[PDB]
Amino acid sequence: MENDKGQLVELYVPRKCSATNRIIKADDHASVQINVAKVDEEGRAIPGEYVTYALSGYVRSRGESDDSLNRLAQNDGLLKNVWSYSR
Amino acid sequence: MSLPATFDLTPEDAQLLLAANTHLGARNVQVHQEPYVFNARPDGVHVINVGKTWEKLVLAARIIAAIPNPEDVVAISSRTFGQRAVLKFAAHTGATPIAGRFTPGSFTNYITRSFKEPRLVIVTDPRSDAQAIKEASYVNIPVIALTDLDSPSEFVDVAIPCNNRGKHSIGLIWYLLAREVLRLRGALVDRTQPWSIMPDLYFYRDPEEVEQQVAEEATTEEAGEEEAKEEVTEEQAEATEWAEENADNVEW
Amino acid sequence: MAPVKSQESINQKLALVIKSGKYTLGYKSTVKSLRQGKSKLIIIAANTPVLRKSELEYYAMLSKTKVYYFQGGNNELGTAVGKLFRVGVVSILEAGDSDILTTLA
Amino acid sequence: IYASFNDTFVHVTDLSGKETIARVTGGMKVKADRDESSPYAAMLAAQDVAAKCKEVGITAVHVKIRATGGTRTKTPGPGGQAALRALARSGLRIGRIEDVTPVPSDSTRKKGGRRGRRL
Amino acid sequence: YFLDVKCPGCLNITTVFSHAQTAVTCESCSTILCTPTGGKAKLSEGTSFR
Amino acid sequence: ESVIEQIVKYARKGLTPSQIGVLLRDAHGVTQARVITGNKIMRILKSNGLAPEIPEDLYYLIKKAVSVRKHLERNRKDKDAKFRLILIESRIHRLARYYRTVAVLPPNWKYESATASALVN
RNA sequence: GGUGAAAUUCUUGGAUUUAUUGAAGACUAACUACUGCGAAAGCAUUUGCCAAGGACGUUUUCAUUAAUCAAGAACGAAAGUUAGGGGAUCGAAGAUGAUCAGAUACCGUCGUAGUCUUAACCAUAAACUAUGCCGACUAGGGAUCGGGUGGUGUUUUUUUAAUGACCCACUCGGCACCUUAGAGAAAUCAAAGUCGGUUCUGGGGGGAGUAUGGUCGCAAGGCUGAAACUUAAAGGAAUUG
Repeated sequence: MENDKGQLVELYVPRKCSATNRIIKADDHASVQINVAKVDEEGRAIPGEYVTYALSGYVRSRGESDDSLNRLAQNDGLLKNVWSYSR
Repeated sequence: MSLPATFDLTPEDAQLLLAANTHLGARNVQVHQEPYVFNARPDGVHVINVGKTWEKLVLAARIIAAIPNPEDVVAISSRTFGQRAVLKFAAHTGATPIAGRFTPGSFTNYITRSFKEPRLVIVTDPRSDAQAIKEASYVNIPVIALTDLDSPSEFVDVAIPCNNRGKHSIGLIWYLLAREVLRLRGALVDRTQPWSIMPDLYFYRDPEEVEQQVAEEATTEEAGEEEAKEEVTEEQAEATEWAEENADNVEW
Repeated sequence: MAPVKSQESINQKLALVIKSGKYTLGYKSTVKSLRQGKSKLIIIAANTPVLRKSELEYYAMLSKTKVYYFQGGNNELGTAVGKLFRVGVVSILEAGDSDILTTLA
Repeated sequence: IYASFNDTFVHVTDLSGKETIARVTGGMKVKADRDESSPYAAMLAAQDVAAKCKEVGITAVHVKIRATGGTRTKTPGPGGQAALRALARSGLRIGRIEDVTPVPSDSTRKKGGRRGRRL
Repeated sequence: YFLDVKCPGCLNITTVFSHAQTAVTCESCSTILCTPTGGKAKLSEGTSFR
Repeated sequence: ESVIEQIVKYARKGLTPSQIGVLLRDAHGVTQARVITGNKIMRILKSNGLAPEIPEDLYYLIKKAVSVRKHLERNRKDKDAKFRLILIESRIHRLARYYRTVAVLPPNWKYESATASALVN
């Protein structure tokens, strides 16, 4: 409720922002492509697993896409209600 | 008429246009061949220069043309693309070949072979044939071959660089040797038929180009005779009784 | 991402400036020089108590000007000055140079 | 209403096989294993029991309550596993989906074959 | 190598080197020219070899 | 030859001591100064200039080693688990000895300083 | 529960299997690859902080500055050891069970120091690449990673424009395989080749990496290091049974 509130954070924009951070660090590795994953706190969860031919942009549309419907609605519930969120 | 682009005339040194078409370019390469290269392209190529081939062709030809005083030559091509044109080229010269699957031990058990040892041996693809060159080398016989990029030159003494497969290449390059042998004899006649491989009374595949008597030769070889055979499936039947009736009679 | 990372490079730039600098060393004379109004920069090397550190801040505030609070007792600033200076109170005056004041400003 | 709700689990050990016919709620409706009957060991390890234990399940499950649609969920391979699916069709249950989903993984570990017990 | 470069903004001619260590300031204005970078110092001037 | 080519490219003696001279007095950096300009001009300097008088240089090598040492010394004081890093401290301090044997032989004051100049500067 | 088969064990006082939630809790599956990096030992959650090191490219400095080294000194798995915290599965010893002639055995259950952490010792391993380390030359071939010289356009982005990957070469350093022929007993290697700089060190095998004395270590033991004597062999590789 309140336990879910903080944990699913703040808007759609901070789920996206964090997806951006990960790819750039993730180049640690080999150069080559593979795993990119976003996890989260009180549920939760892995919202999505992704594929790449990276750089900066590809992931922002790819975020936009993997954030499509099933994950979108959840983020929507975050922005809106599922129970209690963010401010 | 030929296809593009890529580029030196000159004149004529007879042959050019046919060789230019498909005949050159092949797969994987060696450094011992790499000076004798034109370049690399995309497309599953590696192009050997015609110009560089030209110099070689004369020198290998010189060796053959210079010897006509009794010499035997041995041709060999155990490989399927190569095979039948080597029978065709071999009957014309009267030199001994092995068109089929390579019998062994030819060169230092000389008894299976022709009476006297070959002064030289000509080979399509030395690498596939490599065993055959290896026996020859111990015998101390010159090994001459139409070797492509695919093989190290190290085992063969006079190398004619050019594509091992896709018979248009074997067909002209061998033709140009024969023509040159024919030159130092009498004047030049018009080109001998495109040759070539593939038997007919059957579906065919292999090449030849500019066209004529492919049909004539193939029918003539097939025409020739009832042989000790390995065959196909109609006279084999007729044979399995001939042997079963005999097997019973007891006959020794 | 970053600027360029760097801030410790002020020591290296401090160290050249000290080579033929006009500077003032120690609290009593840095204070005479500060009373003079002469100083452009003071670098305060140690975790001075509030009472001592704030008097300097007050003076800085009266002035224009900068004040670098290094504050670490390690006193690597002591490398420039002479190693002996375990605690460091420095005013910087005309070096015969001085892009340095501008750079940290 | 288009009937269906009954979650089915297939619980795997190489040694033996058991079903719990659980719910969404997590309560166990009924359970079934070998040793309700007479034979013990590999007479356990057999696929043949794995078939029977499921039927011993199902039959109660249906007729009395009468839940029909059921999600088949399996855990890693034992010998019993293939037989453990196959009767469920001929169960007169309509398997909604079949999910193998084994159990967990992922680092953890130690020498003691901790890992092996799970697929 | 030797490289003649011309400041696009300044319109002045300068002689800069290919693939330099440091930032290139124009003497025409103290605006950048070719940049240092993440390795392979490049440019943002045009012209040819001197 | 090598020196002559750059002589045609640059501009000329006297001017080249003055251009270089400024950057060095500001704060060391023999390599840096040298990448500025007008490289074609700077290119000549080893080829023609003896090499200038300068503070630092022989000292730089030692200075940097000590700079690095102190930072690592905290990491050796904290947690003991440091098995790889420790050798590095042993490599660097020691790379300073290794340079210190030949560098001592031409000048005076390198001998006194160089011994002392581990764990001070 | 467990295996060949079983039993020990667990078990009606309600287990186990099953659902969810917490604390603890060790490790990082999937990823991880003929793969990358550290002087080596080793090191793998992502992520942040301080700081090192080899790459290249520069031609800036010493302009050959260098290169190895007994003694000295540093690090040095694991397991032991010791103080103190934590202690889940695991798990010697050890406890019952089965085996079986015998099991203190493999096999199964149970179980403690240990595994782990911070503090401090040990100085050894099949510390291995069985190849000490530094340098010169001497064959190619497939691509792997890092960067650099790029050619070229495309994916890919955005449309001045430049790239993460890529089509397609070249160079530099490591890698390893595939694979040379003069050498290698050989099997093999491309150096273990062609003949280097330098150090340590070798002794026919068993007695023996042992005795005794020294040094070190809390101790375990490690370093250093053989004789009487005994034997006509030990050994390597390749073959044929």
